[PDB]
Amino acid sequence: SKAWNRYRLPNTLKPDSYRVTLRPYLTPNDRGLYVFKGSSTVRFTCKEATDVIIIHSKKLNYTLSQGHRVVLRGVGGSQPPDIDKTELVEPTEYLVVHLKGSLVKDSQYEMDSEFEGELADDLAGFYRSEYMEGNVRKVVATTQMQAADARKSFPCFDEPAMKAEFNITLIHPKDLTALSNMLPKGPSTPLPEDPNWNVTEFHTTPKMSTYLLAFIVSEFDYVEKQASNGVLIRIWARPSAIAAGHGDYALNVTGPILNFFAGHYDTPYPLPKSDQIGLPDFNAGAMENWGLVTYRENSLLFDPLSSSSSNKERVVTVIAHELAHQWFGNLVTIEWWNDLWLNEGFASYVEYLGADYAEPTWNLKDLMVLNDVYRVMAVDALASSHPLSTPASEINTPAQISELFDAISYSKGASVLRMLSSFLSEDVFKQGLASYLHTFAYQNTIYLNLWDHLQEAVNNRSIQLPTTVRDIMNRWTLQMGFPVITVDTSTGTLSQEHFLLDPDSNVTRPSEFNYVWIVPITSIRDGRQQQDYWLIDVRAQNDLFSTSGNEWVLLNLNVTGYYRVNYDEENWRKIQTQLQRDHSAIPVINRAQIINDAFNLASAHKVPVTLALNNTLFLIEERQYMPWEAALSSLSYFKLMFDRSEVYGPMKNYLKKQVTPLFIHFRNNTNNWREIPENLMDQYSEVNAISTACSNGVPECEEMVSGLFKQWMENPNNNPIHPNLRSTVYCNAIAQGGEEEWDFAWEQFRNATLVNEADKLRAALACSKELWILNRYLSYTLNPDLIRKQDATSTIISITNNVIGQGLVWDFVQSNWKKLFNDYGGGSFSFSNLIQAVTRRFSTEYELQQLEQFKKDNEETGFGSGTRALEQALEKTKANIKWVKENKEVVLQWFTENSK
Amino acid sequence: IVLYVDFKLQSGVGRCFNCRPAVVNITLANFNETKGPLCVDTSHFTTKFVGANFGRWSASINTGNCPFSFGKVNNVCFSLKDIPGGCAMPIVANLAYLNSYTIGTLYVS
Ligand SMILES: *[C@@H]1O[C@H](CO)[C@@H](O[C@@H]2O[C@H](CO)[C@@H](O[C@@H]3O[C@H](CO)[C@@H](O)[C@H](O)[C@@H]3O)[C@H](O)[C@H]2NC(C)=O)[C@H](O)[C@H]1NC(C)=O
Ligand SMILES: *[C@@H]1O[C@H](CO)[C@@H](O[C@@H]2O[C@H](CO)[C@@H](O)[C@H](O)[C@H]2NC(C)=O)[C@H](O)[C@H]1NC(C)=O
Ligand SMILES: *[C@@H]1O[C@H](CO)[C@@H](O)[C@H](O)[C@H]1NC(C)=O
Ligand SMILES: *[C@@H]1O[C@H](CO)[C@@H](O)[C@H](O)[C@H]1NC(C)=O
Ligand SMILES: *[C@@H]1O[C@H](CO)[C@@H](O)[C@H](O)[C@H]1NC(C)=O
Ligand SMILES: *[C@@H]1O[C@H](CO)[C@@H](O)[C@H](O)[C@H]1NC(C)=O
Ligand SMILES: *[C@@H]1O[C@H](CO)[C@@H](O)[C@H](O)[C@H]1NC(C)=O
Ligand SMILES: *[C@@H]1O[C@H](CO)[C@@H](O)[C@H](O)[C@H]1NC(C)=O
Ligand SMILES: [Zn+2]
Repeated sequence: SKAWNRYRLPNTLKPDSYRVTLRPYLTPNDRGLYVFKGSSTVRFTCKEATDVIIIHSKKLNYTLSQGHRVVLRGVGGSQPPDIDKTELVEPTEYLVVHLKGSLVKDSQYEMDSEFEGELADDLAGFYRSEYMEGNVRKVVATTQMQAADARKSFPCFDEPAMKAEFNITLIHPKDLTALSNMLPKGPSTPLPEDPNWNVTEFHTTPKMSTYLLAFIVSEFDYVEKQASNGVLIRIWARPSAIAAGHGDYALNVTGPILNFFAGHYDTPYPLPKSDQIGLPDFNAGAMENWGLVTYRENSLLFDPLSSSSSNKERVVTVIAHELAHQWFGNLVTIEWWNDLWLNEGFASYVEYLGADYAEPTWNLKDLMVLNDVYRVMAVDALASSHPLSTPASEINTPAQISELFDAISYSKGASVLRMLSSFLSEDVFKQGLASYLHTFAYQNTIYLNLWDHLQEAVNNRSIQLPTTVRDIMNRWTLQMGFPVITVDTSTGTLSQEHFLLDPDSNVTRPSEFNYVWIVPITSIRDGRQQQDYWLIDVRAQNDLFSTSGNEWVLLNLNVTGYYRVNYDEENWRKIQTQLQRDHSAIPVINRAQIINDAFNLASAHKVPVTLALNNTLFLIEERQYMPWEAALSSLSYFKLMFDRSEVYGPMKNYLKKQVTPLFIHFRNNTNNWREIPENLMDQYSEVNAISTACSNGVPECEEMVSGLFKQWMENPNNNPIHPNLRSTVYCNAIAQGGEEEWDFAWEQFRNATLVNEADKLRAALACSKELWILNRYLSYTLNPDLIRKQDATSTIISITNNVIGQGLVWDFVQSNWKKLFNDYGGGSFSFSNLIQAVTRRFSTEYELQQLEQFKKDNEETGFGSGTRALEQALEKTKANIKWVKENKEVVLQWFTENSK
Repeated sequence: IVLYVDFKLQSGVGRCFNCRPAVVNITLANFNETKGPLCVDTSHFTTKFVGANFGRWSASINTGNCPFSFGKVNNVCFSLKDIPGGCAMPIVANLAYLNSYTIGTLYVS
């Protein structure tokens, strides 16, 4: 009822500019706490009279001056009423200043505040990061303000629409550097009170959102290179890392990608610099802070001699994603978090446009089908998903906000962006985005504003679409899910319906469009592209989809559109024979579509499961990477359902037969594993062949990965395992080995100097088959001295991936959830990801009981960021019980027969 | 002849590791800028080179505009100042697989 009890801010006060001064103490005080002292002065205009000031604040202690937590002053002759009392409302994280009188409309006011906070290792707000230089424990003060943690460093109106200018100041030790969004406004002047401390004031920022602020204080070095658009680029990181040259690669691509995005979207980069800094302790992968982008070390650094090609891809993709945010999210922000897909959906699509420019020989845009489209289809098929644009009233609390940073906003947004640019064409799509950026620069927008400017581009270019741009995209944005296109090639009929993994699931969400989509269908006939078609009705008919004799069709060419396709039994048979005759006749991207769609269709009871498994028969003579991966991905679901049952044995034998020819081929192609493929895709094919070969019991692989690891143990300094193979060779060699191999890989993980190497070691240690080792290793994941809090959740997710640890982690989660939730509430621990991963195997009514009881027990404690993930687990589990009962026998039959 | 080349990186914290060195100390043995370019008295003479080699940063003398290599006793006057009618073969400070900087020139004619 009260204003300060609601989670949304009042429109009465709107900020204009901020003055902030922070001072981190990188040493523990006598209480043992790393603290930071700060002072802030915010100038705001009163748009509506009110007798109370509501401003965000979180975990902040205020110095009392003039008997109150803040001091209110006037601007331009305005009379600030006396403050009656100030209070802190913890639930909604507010700082309520009750006044004796009301404020004048159209009058500016300034509010002073002196406060203190903790420089915790919770990777949120103004937090600390630590590393080791020689034998010294270096400490760093970094920042993570997304989504609503800027209130954790200084009081402000922490909302994306409350844009303003920030006059940042950083009081740090003399022997340390201070960085921020802008460049220093003159050199650092030693603080007069104490010459052991310097002061660095930074230039005023442009109109930006609070969640984009960043204040870093480190002793890092850097490497720089003036970009092609005059922007200064700097790659900050630990001294030893910079010296060894791990930042050189990011320096090579950052500049060019930045300038590429500038030209592609006809919009310059406003700021004079863009710093890329790599923290040792970061929660997410990276943050798009305007001017000072922050990265995980594994997302920015790269060692040409010990990093893998997939690590190099990670870096460029992450950099591109972050640099794209400079335009979509920073220059043009969202009105409210409910439209998060406008920032992360654009970046997740544009990340490929930039990466393809940096490394064009990689053809990375093709991987978007597997890494994005099908990554989100698995969750968007559930009735517990959410639309791309949830209503603003449905998102209010911080938990509900952090929850939206999921595959839907990232991947489905990217998939919708893919489908949009394919039927609009890139050159046209680029146009509308340029007008959309220029208009709403330094402002905030909603999904509607985008339709307006995209519709204009259709008018200038005279593009013909079945209807307005607003009405075609509203079908994919306002309502969740996606359709399944059922084709009757005998009669050329076309049908569509809401695809659900569990046909019995109860769709609760209402849709103004009643779950009917307007999909652009692209098809091919015997390997020849047909005329594009638009489906505006629930059921249609067209000659484009009719066949006769040997003629066969395939809809959704290169999977540009975000929808699954299913054909009649006859057409499937013609496709299967075509794959056995000459699979090269099918687009490599669509070969993956055939496998992925069929498997997900079987799960939906739309086609027999025996069909999907038949589509994986041609893989025995398949050399590409993408089709094999699509199968291994869909088959991972079979591993989850059957790796604790009689069905696994036969499954391993069938895979062991399908992959062995490829493994032998790469042994001859790689000169006995001495070299790697030149093409990046083939490099990944080699790895997927080695991992699948060893996981399924090919003894030649098992004898090789063990012999390599043993050679390494003999000469630890000289690692003979090529980076691309280290990931897979490590996991298998530790599972086959014993404690002597586990301790050696543990010794390596502690003494490691490269995070890419440590990450491979950390995961591989979770492959031990000994139950006592996994139990010991689990207790390590909660010791910040042994495993970084930023890697805790990940390491636990790796142990549960082990069939011997599946029950150990589930028991661990059930027993100490509250303790695990209270301690890591809103910190370095992601609860959604862990829930999603621990429940993946549930397939029995007993497990469903355990999960439903887990929900009932901890309903008082809550789940926050994992609420939706819990419901999705409950639905996916109920579906798994039916699926296994229905297919346990038929599947076992198919694996045993085709394994011979 | 015994050319000593050396250089130091931007000191302090927050240093730019690949920027142009902050200090340069190119010193030709038994050479006086004021007396003038010292010439090789005899074809029998030993020429050594002592460039800085720390980590990935190294200093070397690559002969560019002059068709003779420093270090070969076989087959002219050498100076650190511009001598007329002569070629300018520069002295560089290299960063492995990254940018490099010309810190000084060893002239010859
Ligand atoms: C913290 O502030 C102190 C004092 O401002 C900085 O120390 C001084 O930094 C300046 C700028 O780099 C240097 O000034 C020097 O002046 C001499 C003339 O005496 C001039 O020849 C140099 O070219 C240079 O401009 C000076 O080296 C340095 N003084 C010392 C020895 O401390 C300090 O750099 C600041 N620290 C940080 C991390 O900002
Ligand atoms: C579908 O995707 C395939 C693979 O990405 C595309 O095939 C490539 O086409 C380009 C020309 O655009 C050629 O230069 C490449 O050599 C092809 N790669 C192959 C076949 O290995 C194909 O163009 C895409 N088709 C459409 C129209 O989307
Ligand atoms: C911030 O600095 C700008 C430019 O110097 C100034 O106009 C503005 O009033 C300052 N704001 C505050 C709150 O100090
Ligand atoms: C702020 O005050 C609370 C007690 O009200 C205390 O527990 C907390 O440690 C204080 N913050 C800091 C940084 O000391
Ligand atoms: C799978 O193929 C086998 C023969 O290769 C056949 O016996 C079986 O009926 C097929 N299943 C379907 C439904 O395609
Ligand atoms: C320059 O190098 C020579 C090499 O011996 C050394 O003797 C001299 O002291 C150096 N001068 C500087 C700048 O220290
Ligand atoms: C170099 O030549 C000048 C000019 O005669 C004179 O200072 C002296 O001869 C030489 N100086 C040194 C340092 O030997
Ligand atoms: C960056 O580019 C430079 C020059 O093109 C190249 O020498 C260097 O190897 C590249 N850095 C890396 C490690 O990719
Ligand atoms: Zn992002």
